[PDB]
Amino acid sequence: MEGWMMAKPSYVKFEVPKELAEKALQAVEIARDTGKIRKGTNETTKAVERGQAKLVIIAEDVDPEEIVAHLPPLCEEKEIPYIYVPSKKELGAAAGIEVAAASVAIIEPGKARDLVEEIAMKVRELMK
Repeated sequence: MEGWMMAKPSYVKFEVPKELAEKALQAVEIARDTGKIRKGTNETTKAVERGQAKLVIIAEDVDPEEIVAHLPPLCEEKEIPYIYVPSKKELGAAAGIEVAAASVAIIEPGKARDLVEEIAMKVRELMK
């Protein structure tokens, strides 16, 4: 019982292809520019709990793990798509802020409508 899970945080439930992680970041930027997003685990969690989130993006380098470890279980409970990206700094950047973001929620994709649906469908495959 070894593998990819050894090198990644325990809150990362699955491997995300590089290009797919790149699409998630682009969707965040597009949504930031033409739709509506929520930044940070606090807001992201609320959006998920309130059923507003269309997609949840979680950085893979957040420490301590408790900061976002509750997101994956909650998203699956609420049937809300979530995907991971390598850097919390980059996620912050995509979200339009100067500091890092542990997680982000896309409420209205705006022009990223189709991209978000693509991401959700692929992640759906992955989680299998």
